[PDB]
Amino acid sequence: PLVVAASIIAILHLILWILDRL
Ligand SMILES: CCCCCCCC/C=C/CCCCCCCCOC(=O)[C@H](O)CO
Ligand SMILES: CCCCCCCC/C=C\CCCCCCCCOC(=O)[C@H](O)CO
Repeated sequence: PLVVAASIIAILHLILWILDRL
């Protein structure tokens, strides 16, 4: 469960960082 949480959160960070760069 914690792995899943951390992974979702890391991925959302990635998505939001990429969108900000674009
Ligand atoms: C029997 C099969 C059952 C399947 C199990 C249920 C699966 C439910 C699926 C959920 C997928 C939703 C993912 C969230 C996408 C949002 C991207 C977030 O993007 C962003 O961060 C914004 O674009 C920022 O502006
Ligand atoms: C700025 C926007 C930030 C958005 C933050 C999103 C955080 C991610 C949200 C939830 C992570 C929960 C993981 C779910 C696994 C199931 C837990 C339950 O698992 C279990 O073990 C059962 O209870 C017992 O079988």
